[PDB]
Amino acid sequence: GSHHHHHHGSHMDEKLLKTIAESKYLVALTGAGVSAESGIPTFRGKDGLWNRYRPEELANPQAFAKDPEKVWKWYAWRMEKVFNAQPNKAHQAFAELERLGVLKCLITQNVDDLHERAGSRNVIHLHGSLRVVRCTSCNNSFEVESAPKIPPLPKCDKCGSLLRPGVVWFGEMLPPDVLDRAMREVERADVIIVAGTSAVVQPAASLPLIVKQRGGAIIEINPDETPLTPIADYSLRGKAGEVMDELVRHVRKALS
Amino acid sequence: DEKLLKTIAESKYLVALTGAGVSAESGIPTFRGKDGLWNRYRPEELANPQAFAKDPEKVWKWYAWRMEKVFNAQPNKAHQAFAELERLGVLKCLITQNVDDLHERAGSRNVIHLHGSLRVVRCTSCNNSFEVESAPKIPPLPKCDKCGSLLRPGVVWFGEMLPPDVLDRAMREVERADVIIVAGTSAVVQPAASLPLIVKQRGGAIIEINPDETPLTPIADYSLRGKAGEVMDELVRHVRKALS
Ligand SMILES: NC(=O)c1ccc[n+]([C@@H]2O[C@H](COP(=O)([O-])OP(=O)(O)OC[C@H]3O[C@@H](n4cnc5c(N)ncnc54)[C@H](O)[C@@H]3O)[C@@H](O)[C@H]2O)c1
Ligand SMILES: NC(=O)c1ccc[n+]([C@@H]2O[C@H](COP(=O)([O-])OP(=O)(O)OC[C@H]3O[C@@H](n4cnc5c(N)ncnc54)[C@H](O)[C@@H]3O)[C@@H](O)[C@H]2O)c1
Ligand SMILES: [Zn+2]
Ligand SMILES: [Zn+2]
Repeated sequence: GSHHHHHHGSHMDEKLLKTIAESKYLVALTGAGVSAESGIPTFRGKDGLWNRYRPEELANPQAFAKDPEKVWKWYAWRMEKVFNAQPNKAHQAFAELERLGVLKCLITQNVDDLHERAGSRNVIHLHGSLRVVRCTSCNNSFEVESAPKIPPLPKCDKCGSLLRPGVVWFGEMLPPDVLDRAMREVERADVIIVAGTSAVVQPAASLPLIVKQRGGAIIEINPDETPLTPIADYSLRGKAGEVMDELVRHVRKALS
Repeated sequence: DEKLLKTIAESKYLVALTGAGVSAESGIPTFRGKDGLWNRYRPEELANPQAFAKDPEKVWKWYAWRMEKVFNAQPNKAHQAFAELERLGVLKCLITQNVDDLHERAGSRNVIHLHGSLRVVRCTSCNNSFEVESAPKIPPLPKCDKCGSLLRPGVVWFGEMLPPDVLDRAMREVERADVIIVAGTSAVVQPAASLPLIVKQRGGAIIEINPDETPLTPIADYSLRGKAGEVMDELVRHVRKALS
């Protein structure tokens, strides 16, 4: 509260750089903001296509069950834009930090494939991916090179059923193995960069808490303050592209 | 022969069912009770989920060997002949028990794979599935990029259900055809051996192409004791001339 202020560093000072450079097991958690600079806007409450629905009204199993064509029209639109988008400076910076051996694992809530395309090897998709198309009925699953044309609904060539985007919607359990991996990674982390996320959607929002409780540091990068700020050792108000870019440069120099 | 040729040329909906024998002339021998590699087991003992579970390396080694041979083989005159028959609008659909890709590589468009394909590999844990261009080197067991788990050949082993939609489509083609060419199959393995019966029971004809007689022979309207390669090559030429 106003009588319970917790203060955090707000600059790229030497202590911050020292915390990242000297970390023994640094990980990252990214949200949609990390791709905003690649041409993929955060939804800010509107579906972005028809602009009459909150995203949650479409990224939902009930909604999909009720109107597969509408939900698929939305995802094919998202897919095409993501597939044609390019990794930004943030994506590249995360890949770089991993190349440098500092970043151990990147957990992302994003369903885009920009971290991979930037070169990040160790990525956990907490909420699935737009690259994956899977069956609603059997276990058939595969990756696509392009968005499907939705005049006809995509159907599984194994069981004939309706295929769906390989993402996790609200009301759906995350894949157990994926969740397990994410937990073990943060239970192992001494430092965590949390960039481009509103820090409200669970359980992703809680991952930084685990690092915190085990004595690790939290480094938040967001142009906005979030429910996580009060517990962040550092909260930097800026775009992930500019901030991560500056961050990796300095870490790069100091790491030599 | 003249009636044989006519039955084909005048068919309203001809389909085909092929087995290991239509790929023999491509350098991919039928197993004849042996694995063809160690020549120590029946193929049924390797293309088995229990065998895979018990010894993944041995089964993968067998499939890697099969893959390399398949990927480096060329479609033969039979595959080509079936592709042509489809181009002429005579062959409506080809159903194959083969896990090689020589039919579609020959150009065949409408092909149903009853038993999967060697081109397909999939994760036994996360189920991701994709196609490959080269066979794997088995010093290490093939593993999933997305989850690191053990991959397996995307074929259907004995004891596993056929993909339902695949079984469903093959049944609907046979319950629709008035003629079916059954080539290169010993007509013993089910349910593939039963597909021609459905065509017969609905009044259609069966044209068998096999250098051997099989359990299907007695119900075949025509049985051609020859290699699918030669036989089909001639057949398709006459069918093209007769329709010229
Ligand atoms: N985006 C939505 O509207 C939305 C709506 C419903 C459900 N969901 C689900 O919510 C989950 C979590 O979403 P989220 O937190 O990642 O997205 P979000 O839209 O909730 O938040 C994006 C965050 O990034 C910040 N941001 C904007 N531009 C930035 C930039 N250039 N650099 C850094 N940060 C920037 C924003 O201030 C915000 O905190 C999603 O994975 C999705 O499954 C999303
Ligand atoms: N090949 C095996 O030993 C074997 C053993 C166990 C299980 N399986 C399964 O059995 C299924 C059915 O196998 P199948 O019937 O296709 O193979 P098959 O080995 O049982 O029979 C091949 C058939 O083709 C004939 N043939 C040989 N050369 C030929 C040629 N040039 N032209 C035409 N015919 C020729 C053979 O005389 C024989 O009837 C397979 O898809 C596999 O899943 C195979
Ligand atoms: Zn399915
Ligand atoms: Zn996998």
